[PDB]
Amino acid sequence: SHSVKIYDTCIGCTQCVRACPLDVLEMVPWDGCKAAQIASSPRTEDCVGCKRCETACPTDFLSIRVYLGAETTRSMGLAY
Amino acid sequence: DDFANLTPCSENPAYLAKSKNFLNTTNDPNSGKIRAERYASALCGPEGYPHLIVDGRFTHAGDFLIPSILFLYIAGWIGWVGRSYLIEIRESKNPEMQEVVINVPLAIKKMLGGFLWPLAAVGEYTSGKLVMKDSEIPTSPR
Amino acid sequence: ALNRGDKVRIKRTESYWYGDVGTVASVEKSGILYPVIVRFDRVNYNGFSGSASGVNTNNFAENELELVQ
Amino acid sequence: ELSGQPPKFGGSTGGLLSKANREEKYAITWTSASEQVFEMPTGGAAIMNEGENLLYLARKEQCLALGTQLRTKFKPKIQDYKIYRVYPSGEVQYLHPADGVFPEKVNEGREAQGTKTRRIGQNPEPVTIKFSGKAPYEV
Amino acid sequence: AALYTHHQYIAGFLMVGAFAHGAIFFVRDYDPVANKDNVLARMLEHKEALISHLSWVSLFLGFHTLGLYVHND
Amino acid sequence: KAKVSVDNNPVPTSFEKWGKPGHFDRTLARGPKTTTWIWNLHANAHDFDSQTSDLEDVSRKIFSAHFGHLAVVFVWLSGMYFHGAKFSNYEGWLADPTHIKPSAQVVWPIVGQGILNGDVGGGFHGIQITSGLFYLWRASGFTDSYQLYCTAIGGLVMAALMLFAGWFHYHVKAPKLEWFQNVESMMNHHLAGLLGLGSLGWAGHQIHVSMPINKLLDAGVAPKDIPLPHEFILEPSKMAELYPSFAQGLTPFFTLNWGVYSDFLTFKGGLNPVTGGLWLSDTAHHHLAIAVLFIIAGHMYRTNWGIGHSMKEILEAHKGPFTGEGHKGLYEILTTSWHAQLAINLALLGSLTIIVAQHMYAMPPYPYQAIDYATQLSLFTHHMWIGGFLIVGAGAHGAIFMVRDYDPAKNVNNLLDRMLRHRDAIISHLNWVCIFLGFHSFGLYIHNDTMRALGRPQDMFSDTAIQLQPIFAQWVQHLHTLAPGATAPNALATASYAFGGETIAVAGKVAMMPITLGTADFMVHHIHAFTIHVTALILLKGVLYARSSRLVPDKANLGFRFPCDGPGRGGTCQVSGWDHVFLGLFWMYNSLSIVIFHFSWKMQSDVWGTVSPDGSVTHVTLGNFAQSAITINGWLRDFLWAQAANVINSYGSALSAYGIMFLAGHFVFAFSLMFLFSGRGYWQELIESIVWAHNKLNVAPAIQPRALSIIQGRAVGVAHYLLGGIVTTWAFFLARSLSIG
Amino acid sequence: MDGLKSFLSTAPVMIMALLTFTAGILIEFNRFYPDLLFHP
Amino acid sequence: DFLVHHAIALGLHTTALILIKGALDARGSKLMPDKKDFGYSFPCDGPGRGGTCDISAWDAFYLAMFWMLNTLG
Ligand code: CLA
Ligand code: CLA
Ligand code: CLA
Ligand code: CLA
Ligand SMILES: CCCCCCCCCCCCCCCC(=O)OC[C@H](COP(=O)(O)OC[C@@H](O)CO)OC(=O)CCCCCCCCCCCCCCC
Ligand SMILES: CC1=C(/C=C/C(C)=C/C=C/C(C)=C\C=C\C=C(C)\C=C\C=C(C)\C=C\C2=C[C@H](C)[C@H](O)CC2(C)C)C(C)(C)C[C@@H](O)C1
Ligand SMILES: CC1=C(/C=C/C(C)=C/C=C/C(C)=C/C=C/C=C(C)/C=C/C=C(C)/C=C/C2=C(C)CCCC2(C)C)C(C)(C)CCC1
Ligand SMILES: CC1=C(C/C=C(\C)CCC[C@H](C)CCC[C@H](C)CCCC(C)C)C(=O)c2ccccc2C1=O
Ligand code: SF4
Ligand code: SF4
Repeated sequence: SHSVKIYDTCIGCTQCVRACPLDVLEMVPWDGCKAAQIASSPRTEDCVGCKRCETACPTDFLSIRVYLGAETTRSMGLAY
Repeated sequence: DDFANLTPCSENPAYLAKSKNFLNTTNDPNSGKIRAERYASALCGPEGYPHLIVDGRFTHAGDFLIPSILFLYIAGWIGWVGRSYLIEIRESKNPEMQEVVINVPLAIKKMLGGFLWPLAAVGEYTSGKLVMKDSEIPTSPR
Repeated sequence: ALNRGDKVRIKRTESYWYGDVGTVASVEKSGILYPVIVRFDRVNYNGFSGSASGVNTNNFAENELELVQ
Repeated sequence: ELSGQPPKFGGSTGGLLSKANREEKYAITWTSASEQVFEMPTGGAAIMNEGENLLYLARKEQCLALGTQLRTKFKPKIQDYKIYRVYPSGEVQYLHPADGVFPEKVNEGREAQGTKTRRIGQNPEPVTIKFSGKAPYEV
Repeated sequence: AALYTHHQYIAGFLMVGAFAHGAIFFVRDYDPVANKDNVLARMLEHKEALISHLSWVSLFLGFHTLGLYVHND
Repeated sequence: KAKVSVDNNPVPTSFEKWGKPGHFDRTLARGPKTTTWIWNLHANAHDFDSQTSDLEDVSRKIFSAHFGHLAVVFVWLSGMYFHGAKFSNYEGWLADPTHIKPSAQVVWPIVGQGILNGDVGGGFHGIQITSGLFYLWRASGFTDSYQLYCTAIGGLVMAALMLFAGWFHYHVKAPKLEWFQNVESMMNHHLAGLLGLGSLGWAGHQIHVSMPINKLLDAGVAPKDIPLPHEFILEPSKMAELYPSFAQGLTPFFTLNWGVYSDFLTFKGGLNPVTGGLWLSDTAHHHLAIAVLFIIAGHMYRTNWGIGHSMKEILEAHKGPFTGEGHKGLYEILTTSWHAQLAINLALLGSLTIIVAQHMYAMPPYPYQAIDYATQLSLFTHHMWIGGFLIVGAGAHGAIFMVRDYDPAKNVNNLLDRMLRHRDAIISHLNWVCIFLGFHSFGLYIHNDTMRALGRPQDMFSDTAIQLQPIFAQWVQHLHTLAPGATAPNALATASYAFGGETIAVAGKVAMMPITLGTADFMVHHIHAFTIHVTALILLKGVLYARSSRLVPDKANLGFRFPCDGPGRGGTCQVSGWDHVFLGLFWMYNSLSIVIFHFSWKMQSDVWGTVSPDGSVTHVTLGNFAQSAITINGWLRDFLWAQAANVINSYGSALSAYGIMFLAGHFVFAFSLMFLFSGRGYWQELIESIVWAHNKLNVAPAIQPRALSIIQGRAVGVAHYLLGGIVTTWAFFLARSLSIG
Repeated sequence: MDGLKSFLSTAPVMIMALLTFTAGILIEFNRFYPDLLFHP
Repeated sequence: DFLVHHAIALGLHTTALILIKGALDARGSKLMPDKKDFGYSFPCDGPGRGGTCDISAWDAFYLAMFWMLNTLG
């Protein structure tokens, strides 16, 4: 499956979490930003790689990246 | 004795044969004759058409040099007036709006001052504000 | 060091405004990895395809910015 | 086990396939306050029963799209929908929401996963980890 | 004619491949610290100037060449 | 005492918003930050649905913009009349129509383009025109240039009237939404008051004006001696001596003794031997009957007196076993969404334009139109391309409706729901038929090509070999040839000689002759079928899957025009309906290109030509279609290379402007490939470097330049591609047809 | 009016006006002095 | 021959422009500062950040191949 990595420039804006259509991301308490929350990717085995999370990130470049790796049935989005 | 493969159009049999049937470009019936007499000065190949030589010699300076300065002056004029207008706009608290909606007074004022673009360019280069330092310019990661 | 109404140059080396000049909008208390907030005149590439504009603000650490004023 | 009456639907050719009976499928359950009509993620419109409704789909993305439609396209907001994964062996795995709290909001007890302690500009060069089975982000 | 066309096409393919595999080298096998401040790393220092002046020369050729051809036509 | 309901002065007339571009859109209102703001501005302008959520305001904007397009068309028509009145040889051509080429464009001699002012006969120099305005004007009873000038002045006046009408009906008195929704009254008025009344008025014009003038003209009377049209009205004896029944007045009309008018209201059929066009009496009875039919039809829908059917009742009453609710719910769809109406109207109008192009050539209405091969080819190809574009637009705006205005709540188990519920079977069966047609049609051409290349002409699909005879088409041609005898006893001759019969020839050229069909005709007609079914497949898949699909289950939330869904799921490039339209444009282009190529070659090879006094007919290309059009090499050699000589060798003559344009067509096409083959990331990086360059000299623009968006890149590529290809074909056809006599 | 003045000064109107002026200059000059291949 | 040699020069400089720009930007650029982490040949970075179609160095080679073929023609 693909790998979703989140770096320390996240500001807890939750935009990446809301933009995720397959419910891969989540919010976990943190202490490095004002919101005291950081994104997390506990269910990367369901990610397809649509890059909506990257599209929604407001920080300079991205605090979240998706690297496409091994393709499974879930990752390839196959209904058959 | 250069261009032994080229001949003056005055004594070129092909050019002379084909020059009596020159088409009239404009409504003036003499345009063909004027072109025929004006093209007899240049050098023609065996096909009867004039050729241009740009080796740098001043005998053929009409082929490339005179038009070269003529074009370069106008191009420098346009570039300089555009650059100066852009720089002046950059400090108006909304440069983009004045970029789509042209400030016609300022635009024409900069237009009328472009004939001194070489002196302005050399003055800017000497003053050091023509070229920005490499440390002040955004660059992509290496 | 950096405070309100400042003029600083970016050294993130991957930011869109690397080498650009921005203004320090505000700074906050400690405990934040990148407490400085800097806004820029030019906008970055952020946004969906065909978007009208981008984003003209970001957060930086104190070691990634150099004073100009 | 899973309990619920299927919504009133005439069926369509965009429904399940052999994957559901061979590999896996998904189920979504929600309590509608009143009977109404909702757009099938597979095409067409279906009337959903008042009370508990259960629906089978082929992909998790379709189930979550239906859940988003339920949450955002009805004045009485449907917040109790649950999405499970159904295996051919009969085992039911509960997927969404993970802990009864929507991921859009922070909830104490979750463990950070996939979080790096460095900026994206501090990743190592490939040449330092070549001939290894890793990637610059993976290290 | 066949020999000229054949070996010229082969040369074009090889010249494309050289740049392709050089780009691969830059992606994979280039160590910035080892080559710090030498010619290889210094190429990337004025790469923007390279691309800018190369764009200018390409445009300068194309504009005034297509112009001459269209004028003659 | 009317259903009229308007609002007074809803939008004040002021100039301020002119100086603020992008006022309509909130996204573009705050000002430009990147160059994209420019491209968005010119793209979202006339999209009134997105600007506001009010149906009434959108409808008012549509009404005003339609007034504007009418004004533009009026200006164009008046300009055509003016340029035909002042800068044309129509008066000279009228005296000698068989020796002088029509011409209405004259070129200023400035840089040598005066060579374009070639001699069109009669001592007049100018561009030959193939739009066919001269034949239309002669059929309309035009004899003097002053009449054309007056027509142009009237057209300008009417264009000003339409502009003022738009301004008034929007900025001052804007109709309410309920007024827009009186679809029954609207159809009543447009069917009776527009089509029926217009056709009746044209029939009156033809009978009272066009018949006497054209009867005199075809009889050898000089154009300068023919009485002015109002003289026939002012002196009815002049009309009566041309047609004896006019001596009986209007008494036979009201007494239903219509046979009296048989002398000038005929059912001749065929073509006029003198001019090669249709009989004007046939067209007079035709347009009169059309007027009667449309006026009768215009009283169908009940408006204000309870007499007439109601559209909703008819829609809700036609429902069967297989459809459940049937046509129920469509009335609310078509009375609340402009996009559905636009789709239906676009499809029908495109099909109608194709019908027009297909039906004009076989039976030319205008005098001397058949004898002018260039005019025939130009008119046919032009209206065919128009129809194809309109059909593609229908396929586009239908998907737009499906994405935006479709509401599942009000469409439960109706016909649209069952569209969305068995769409997969539709698309699968359509894909199969497209593949089967492609194989069993194009593989025939490839098999013929290989058999010919292998020296096995006896194994080919040819008339001298394995034959594919279109027996059904030949049978229907035979049936239509026998129609004047017994099936339509009151018809003197056939509807068109294309079906069969005698060879109508004007002057020394063939006006129309029978068009036989063989193996090549069978293969080409089935190729057309394959291309059309494929274009339908693309557009129908775009419309049906616009809302969502198995790959993307929430496509409608992304919108109608989005580039992709990302590299996830293996890659989701071109999943929107807009991309389906972008893909269908190419296939429409291919299909229409094949159609026009087939028409041109068949007409040149088996129809057009010259007639010797002995009666023998020598065709333009000596009938090589039946033996060459069965292989792709035949199309390459005997059609493209062979007929491109007249355009490649056009330099130094009046036709040189075509040759230039021909090369121009070959250029932009290639240029378009640099948008379709590439992507925007590379161009963005190149723009980054160039921006660094302009920044070094402190000349960087305030508006940050950005590479074109993915959707914009695709649009630019397809637009320049179609432009290049169509310009190439236009130049080729015009240079070929203006050189085959 | 102010709005008309602002609209006339927008980018497309300016660029097309300048292009028309330049085109007119060139066409007139070539009308009076054509076939100028070089400075004699 | 003068015109065609200058056209060939245009083609050579343009193909070299494409190849060199791809090779230099393979390491990274403003649009993708971390291209090296994504390998030599990857599809895109999604429709975000304005759209990133044909952004890999492999895609630069793919574009340069067409110009090579045209110049050889
Ligand atoms: C000395 C020659 C040489 C060598 C040893 C290599 C070696 C390599 N190259 Mg390279 N390359 C070369 C020349 C060479 N290349 C040239 C001349 C070009 C320019 C076209 C390229 C362009 C190139 C690219 C763009 C890429 C490589 C890559 C690679 C690496 C792995 C992938 C690969 O090549 O195998 C796999 C090769 C293939 C699958 C090619 C199969 C395609 C076939 C041959 C096409 C045949 C057409 C068809 C049969 C025609 C039928 C005709 C019929 C109808 C009559 C490998 C290190 C890849 C890389 O980065 O990996 C690290 C990569 O992305 N190369
Ligand atoms: C005939 C087709 C064609 C043309 C004209 C161009 C032209 C260009 N390409 Mg391109 N390209 C093409 C096909 C073409 N390409 C194809 C098929 C591919 C493969 C995908 C590429 C791949 C490619 C790449 C990868 C790159 C280019 C680049 C360039 C530019 C380099 C400058 C140059 O060569 O001449 C100068 C340009 C011209 C002569 C073209 C201008 C001609 C017009 C007519 C001038 C007048 C403008 C006109 C009047 C405007 C009217 C508008 C109005 C009517 C609406 C130039 C804009 C490079 C670039 O950007 O360089 C900076 C670059 O990086 N192209
Ligand atoms: C007899 C009545 C009548 C007639 C002739 C028309 C005619 C027309 N309507 Mg219409 N309409 C009518 C009643 C009528 N309407 C009623 C009652 C309603 C309310 C329910 C509407 C509501 C309506 C809408 C909402 C729209 C139209 C539109 C149109 C135009 C469509 C474009 C077209 O056909 O091109 C053919 C064009 C012409 C033939 C040019 C005709 C130019 C003028 C306007 C004709 C005036 C003729 C008049 C009878 C006097 C001449 C008689 C004598 C002096 C010779 C067309 C001109 C569309 C539009 O915007 O167009 C303005 C449109 O969107 N209609
Ligand atoms: C009666 C005809 C008609 C009408 C009223 C509309 C109305 C509309 N269309 Mg539609 N359309 C039509 C026909 C029509 N269309 C046809 C025939 C097609 C098939 C090609 C389309 C394809 C289409 C698409 C794909 C889209 C629309 C959209 C729209 C909406 C407005 C946005 C727009 O296009 O403006 C802006 C218009 C432009 C930017 C056009 C300017 C550029 C054109 C293409 C240049 C044309 C060049 C010219 C032919 C030759 C010049 C040569 C040059 C050298 C001078 C609006 C509802 C858009 C939408 O979704 O809105 C809801 C949209 O995305 N239409
Ligand atoms: C004539 C030239 C040679 C053509 C021969 C080809 C014939 C092949 C198919 C037979 C036509 C059958 C139409 C019956 C269909 C018909 O009678 O519909 C009747 C039925 C609706 O019946 P109801 O009485 O319920 O209808 C209520 C109506 O009022 C509408 O609500 O519609 C359906 O069942 C739809 C299913 C059609 C699904 C099959 C579609 C076939 C698509 C391909 C068509 C191929 C021919 C195309 C060439 C024009
Ligand atoms: C000043 C200015 C600007 C900027 C200008 C800048 C920054 C310019 C920078 C230039 C640089 C850095 C380098 C320039 C190099 C020029 C060279 C190498 C010239 C070579 C000339 C040759 C080879 C002459 C050749 C022969 C010369 C001879 C006279 C005959 O013909 C024959 C022939 C053709 C052989 C802008 C862009 C901002 C705006 C402009 O309007 C003005
Ligand atoms: C004339 C003459 C002469 C001279 C000559 C010369 C001097 C030559 C030169 C030549 C040259 C001078 C050539 C060169 C070429 C080059 C090229 C062709 C290049 C290429 C490159 C590339 C391909 C790159 C790549 C890369 C990269 C990018 C990175 C990494 C690395 C690499 C390298 C891989 C003589 C005296 C002898 C004699 C007489 C005559
Ligand atoms: C070349 C190219 C670009 C770069 C092209 C750009 C930025 C367009 C530049 C247009 C210039 C600025 C103007 C030319 C067009 C105008 C309509 C000309 C108007 C002329 C009148 C004013 C006279 C892309 O952005 C792109 C994006 C996606 C796929 C392919 C491509 C692509 O091929
Ligand atoms: S979108 Fe970016 S900044 Fe916002 S929560 Fe997600 S990772 Fe953090
Ligand atoms: S290549 Fe372009 S269109 Fe395709 S998925 Fe990537 S960004 Fe989207």
